[PDB]
Formats: sequence, C-alpha cells, structure tokens
Amino acid sequence: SSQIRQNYSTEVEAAVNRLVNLYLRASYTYLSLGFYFDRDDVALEGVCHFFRELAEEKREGAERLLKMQNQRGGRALFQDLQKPSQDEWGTTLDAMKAAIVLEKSLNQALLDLHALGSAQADPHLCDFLESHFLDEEVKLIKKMGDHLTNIQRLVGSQAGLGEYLFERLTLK
Amino acid sequence: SSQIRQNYSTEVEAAVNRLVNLYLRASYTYLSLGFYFDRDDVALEGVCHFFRELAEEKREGAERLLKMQNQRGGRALFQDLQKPSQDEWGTTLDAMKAAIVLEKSLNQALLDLHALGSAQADPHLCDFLESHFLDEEVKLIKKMGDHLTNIQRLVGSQAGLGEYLFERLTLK
Amino acid sequence: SSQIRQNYSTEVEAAVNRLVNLYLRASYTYLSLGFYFDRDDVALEGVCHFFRELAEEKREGAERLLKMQNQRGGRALFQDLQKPSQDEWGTTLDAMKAAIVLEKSLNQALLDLHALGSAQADPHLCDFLESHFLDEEVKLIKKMGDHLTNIQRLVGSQAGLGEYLFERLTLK
Amino acid sequence: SSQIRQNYSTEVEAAVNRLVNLYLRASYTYLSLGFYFDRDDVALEGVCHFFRELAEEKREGAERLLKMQNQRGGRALFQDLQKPSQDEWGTTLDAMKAAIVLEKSLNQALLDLHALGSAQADPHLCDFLESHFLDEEVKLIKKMGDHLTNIQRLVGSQAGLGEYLFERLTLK
Ligand SMILES: [Ir+4]
Ligand SMILES: [Ir+4]
Ligand SMILES: [Ir+4]
Ligand SMILES: [Ir+4]
Ligand SMILES: [Ir+4]
Ligand SMILES: [Ir+4]
Ligand SMILES: [Ir+4]
Ligand SMILES: [Ir+4]
Ligand SMILES: [Ir+4]
Ligand SMILES: [Ir+4]
Ligand SMILES: [Ir+4]
Ligand SMILES: [Ir+4]
Ligand SMILES: [Ir+4]
Ligand SMILES: [Ir+4]
Ligand SMILES: [Ir+4]
Ligand SMILES: [Ir+4]
Ligand SMILES: [Ir+4]
Ligand SMILES: [Ir+4]
Ligand SMILES: [Ir+4]
Ligand SMILES: [Ir+4]
Ligand SMILES: [Ir+4]
Ligand SMILES: [Ir+4]
Ligand SMILES: [Ir+4]
Ligand SMILES: [Ir+4]
Ligand SMILES: [Pd+2]
Ligand SMILES: [Pd+2]
Ligand SMILES: [Pd+2]
Ligand SMILES: [Pd+2]
Repeated sequence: SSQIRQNYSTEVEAAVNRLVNLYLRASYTYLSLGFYFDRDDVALEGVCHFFRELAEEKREGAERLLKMQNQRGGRALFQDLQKPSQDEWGTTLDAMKAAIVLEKSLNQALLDLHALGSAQADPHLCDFLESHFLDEEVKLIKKMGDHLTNIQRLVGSQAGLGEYLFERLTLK
Repeated sequence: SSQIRQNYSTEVEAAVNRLVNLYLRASYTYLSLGFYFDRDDVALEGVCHFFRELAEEKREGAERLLKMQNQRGGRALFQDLQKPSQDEWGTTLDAMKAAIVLEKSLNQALLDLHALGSAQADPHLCDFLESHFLDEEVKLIKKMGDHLTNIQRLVGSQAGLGEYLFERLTLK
Repeated sequence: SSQIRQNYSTEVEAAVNRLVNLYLRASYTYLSLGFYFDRDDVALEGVCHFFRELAEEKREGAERLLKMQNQRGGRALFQDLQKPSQDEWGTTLDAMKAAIVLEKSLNQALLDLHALGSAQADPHLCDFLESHFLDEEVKLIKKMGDHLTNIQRLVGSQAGLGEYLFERLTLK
Repeated sequence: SSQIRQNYSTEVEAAVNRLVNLYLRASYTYLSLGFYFDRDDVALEGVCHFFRELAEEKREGAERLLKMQNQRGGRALFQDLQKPSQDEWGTTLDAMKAAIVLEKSLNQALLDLHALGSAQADPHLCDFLESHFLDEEVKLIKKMGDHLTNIQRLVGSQAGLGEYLFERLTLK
C-alpha cells in the first residue's frame, strides 16, 4: 500500500480513474474516425491525419492522468473500453460535429472533477487539471468550432467540392 | 514650454493632434475587425490577420505623428477614442468596403493637412506627410481595391465557397 | 452564433469586455505619459521609453483577453476609450505615482473578475487570469514601487539633479 | 559656360551660394566651440566631441549644396568666412544656447530658400532641401533642445557638478 498519499480522497481517486477511461474511449473513437477517412471510398487524408493526431493526444491525456494518480498514491483501475458510437462517420461535417460533442463531454468531466476537488480542498488536483487539460480542451474546441464553421460555409452548395477543398486547403 | 518651435503654426499643431486621434481610431477599428473574423462562427484567420496587421500599421502611424509633433515643439493632446462604427462586420466583402472607406477618410485628412501646411508655408510638414503617409495610403488603398475586386468576383455565385477561397489563397 | 460556448456566463463575458477596455485605456494613458517625457522641455528619454514599453504591455494584455473571449465563445464588444486623466504629467515622481495608481486599479479589476469566476465555477478563467495577468501585475507593481522609492530618495534635496540621475542610471 | 542649366534662376543660384557660406560659417563656429571645450581649463571632452561632430556635419551640408549647385549648372562663388561670434564660449549651457540660435538661423535660411524656389517653380530645389537639410535640422534642433533642458535641470543648484554629470552621462 502507499506511504505517500496525502489530502487525496477516495472520491477524487475514483473520478480520476473514470476520466482515464473517458480519455481512452475518446482516443479509440478518434482511431475509428481516422481510419474511416482512410477508406478508399472516403479518401480524405487530411481528415484521417487530423483524427489520428487527436487519438494520440487523448491517449497522452490518459497517460498523464495515470502518472498523476500514482504520484498522489492512488490506484489505477481500468474498465472495459466501450467501442465508439458509430461504425461509419458520414461526412467531414458529421465527423467534426461528433468530435466537438466528444470534446465538450471530456471538458464537462474535467469541470466536474475540478468541482469535486474544490469541495475536497485539493489544490494540487485543481492545478494539474488546469494546466495540462482545461486550457488544451478550450483551445481544441475553438479549433474544432472554427473548422465546423468553414466546413458549413463550404458545403452549402456543391458539397463534394467543398469537402475536398477543406481537406486540401485547411487540413494540410 | 518649448525652446525649439519654429515655423509651426497653432493650426497645424491642432490638425496633427486631430490626425493622431483619427489614426488611433482607425487602429481600434481594425482591432475590432480582426477579432470579429476570429469568432468561432466567422473563422477566417487570413482576414483576422490582415486586419490585425493594419491595426499595428495605424498605431505606428499615430506614434510617428506624435514623435513629429514633439520634434517641432508642438504639444500632443489626446481625446476620447470613439468606439468603432459597428460591433459585427458582416462578410469579408462588407469588411473590405468598410476598410477602404476608413482609409479614404484618413487619406483625405492627410490631404487636408498638407493643404493647410501649404497655406502655412511649412515644407517640413509637407515632406513628412508625403514620405511616411501619403505614399503608404495610396499603396494600401490600391491593395484594398484589388482585394475588393477579387472578393466580388468570387461571391457572385456560391458566396461561402468564394469567401473561403479568397481567405485561403489570397490572404495567406 | 457560437457552437463552442461551455460554462461561460454572460456576467464573465461582460466583465472580460470591461477589462479589455481598462487595459486599452491603460495603454493609452501610457502612450500619453511616454510622449510627455519626450517633450523638448521635459526630455527624459529613459522615462519616455519605460512608459512606451508599458503601453505595449497593456495593449498585449487586452489582445490576450480578446483572444480568450473568442476561445470561450464570448463576443467582444468595444466601448469609447476615455482620454487619459491628465494632459501634462509633472515630474517623474508624479508620473510614477500615477502609474502605480493605474496598475493597482487594473489589479483590483483582475481580482474582481477572479472572484466573479469563483462564484461562477469557472476554473479556466481563474487559471488564465492567474498565469498571464495576476503574476505580471504583482511583478510590475513591485518594480514601480522600487522606482518610486528611488525617485523619492533622490529628489529630497536637488530635485533636478535627482531626476536626471534616476533617468540616466536606473532607466537605461 | 553650362550646357545643362534648366529652370534654375539666378536668384536661387545666389541664395544657394549664400547658404553654402552660412553652412561653412556654422562649421567654423563649431570648430571654435569644440576646441574651447578641449582647453585644459574647461576640459569637457564630451562637449568637445559633440561640437566637433557638428562641425563635420555642417561642412558636409555645404559640400552637398556645392555638388547640387554644379548639378544644376549654377556657379559656386565663395565669400570671406566671418570668424565666430565669440572667442570664449562660457558654460556648456551658454554654448548649447549659442548652438540652437545658430541652427535656428540655418533653418530659417533653408525655409527662405524653399520659399524663393516655390515662387520660382523649382521643385527639384524644394525636394533637395527637404530630404537632406530640413528634416536633419528639425531632428538636430530637437536634440539640442533636449540637451538644453537637461543642462538647465542640472545646473539649478551645484552648477560644476551638474556640468560634469551631463558631460559624462549624456555626451558619452
Ligand atoms: Ir501533421
Ligand atoms: Ir504529420
Ligand atoms: Ir500532424
Ligand atoms: Ir479550483
Ligand atoms: Ir500535475
Ligand atoms: Ir497553406
Ligand atoms: Ir499540398
Ligand atoms: Ir503575416
Ligand atoms: Ir504574420
Ligand atoms: Ir503579417
Ligand atoms: Ir505641399
Ligand atoms: Ir518627418
Ligand atoms: Ir528597452
Ligand atoms: Ir528598447
Ligand atoms: Ir525596452
Ligand atoms: Ir479562483
Ligand atoms: Ir488562457
Ligand atoms: Ir562619437
Ligand atoms: Ir566618436
Ligand atoms: Ir561621434
Ligand atoms: Ir515647396
Ligand atoms: Ir539633391
Ligand atoms: Ir549610457
Ligand atoms: Ir564611460
Ligand atoms: Pd493519417
Ligand atoms: Pd491574426
Ligand atoms: Pd521611447
Ligand atoms: Pd573631440
């Protein structure tokens, strides 16, 4: 058992384990999104690469959370990783919408953990969440929103042309 | 009080102070234009960056004017900076039109000061205005007109597509 | 309208817009302070340069605030920028006193926004304010206080000599 | 005789020759000022060097005027160079006052030639005077005024100390 654990509640420890599962689930979702856009009948490599890099970011998020759990003397517990919500992701517009929904859900979970850690008087936790996750989520969600606006502007008329152009001129 | 002031009328001194306020107002306008195009629901970063760089140019214009006022022994006097004319700027076409209107107004003010300094026999002033402001305004207004023509050509049919393309292929 | 806004109250959004106006007003104040010390009858270039660099810092502060407002999905709204409180700034002592008063007012506004964001449960805001504004204001105000103490020590007897010396040996 | 002279009046030609004599006289004045501050009983080497460099500037001004006179097909005519107005120049304050009086007189002569060339419709002349003389005189006279203000501030009490300090900390 730990000899280091201090000011680290069992409620926070569990919530950290839930958040690890959420980040890993999000990484898996992004893996599926990435490979969908690599299908020969979809073939938007800029979209594939955008989602694959998000898969990596989310996995790294989970790993940072796991290192933090061990730094505080908590115990990592892993659960089943639920398969992604869809097997086919539609258009780049549909996929970007799905991505923002996913990210807002991760953000809301961070906010819920921060609130819990406030109620627990755990400032190391508040700080850790702030500096490596909350600012990153805000920045990511702004980029996604920007992309969604550009996609929408493009696929008002001539949807195929607009999807190609966004991929070619925004995504790489 | 000054020991250096020579051939520098109180009328020119006041007009220089009015022009400083106009350049600063124009810088503020461009700040507002820039951030509007950075909204998640507008999201034209090439447009944001074009206007932000104009904000900087106009501030530098005012600073050069203030240094000149002190070089001649005049006294800088600052007034309220009126907020920009709009809170939302519409399309890139609308914004570019607003920009050219603004720049033509600055130009006309430079021309009016040059006329005043003629009537005052103040060639240092004529020279200073010419070399650091009048040629720059002519060049800037030509670039704006060029941009307006390209935007107009693009948004005749398929306005969203054309706005995206101008941003991507002209503005960066 | 925004597709990204999350946990970002209308009260915080408005307070951020007020703070942008305060930073810009402070930048304008510093512009006026800087050019006053560049008058031929004042002629303290170290003082001019100290205030001009603060003008730049305050403008950058406002720009960071505006980028943050857009990152959260809030809407920038600009108001009239009130001219500075004085047209002539007296001695370097008077000016430094004015500067510290100004900075303490900006600081108090940051503290008031941080309190609001506490009451709103907005940790992204707390973090953003902390890391890019609160530590900077504390450091700046300490430097100003140090300068004020040195000026005061100098202008106890032989005020002209002391003002020259501070400018020459502290300010550059 | 010239085969090139065009739009270059005998009135302008004579005024250019008078201005050459004024620049050379000013160079001579600065030579005398420089060596005075190099006396063992004055011994302000920063002041010596400031005036010696102005002697060089004024000679170069005259040489540019002479090259211009030949470029337009006018004929250089030289007159007696009147010795400087004083043989001893007093304090650094007295000398700086004398310098600004001298420079304002050169400036006024440039302005008078510019007016003449206006009345003569000679824009090459206006341009030449503007770009190589009028802006330089304005900049020089502002630096002199700044220096005068600093000297005055220093020699309010403890005149010897203040003169030493200005020389050491402003002039090199
Ligand atoms: Ir990449
Ligand atoms: Ir890559
Ligand atoms: Ir990449
Ligand atoms: Ir917290
Ligand atoms: Ir941490
Ligand atoms: Ir590109
Ligand atoms: Ir390419
Ligand atoms: Ir650029
Ligand atoms: Ir750039
Ligand atoms: Ir740029
Ligand atoms: Ir003119
Ligand atoms: Ir100039
Ligand atoms: Ir500096
Ligand atoms: Ir500097
Ligand atoms: Ir600096
Ligand atoms: Ir807080
Ligand atoms: Ir931030
Ligand atoms: Ir030198
Ligand atoms: Ir030298
Ligand atoms: Ir030198
Ligand atoms: Ir002229
Ligand atoms: Ir010339
Ligand atoms: Ir120095
Ligand atoms: Ir030295
Ligand atoms: Pd890829
Ligand atoms: Pd930008
Ligand atoms: Pd400066
Ligand atoms: Pd020398």
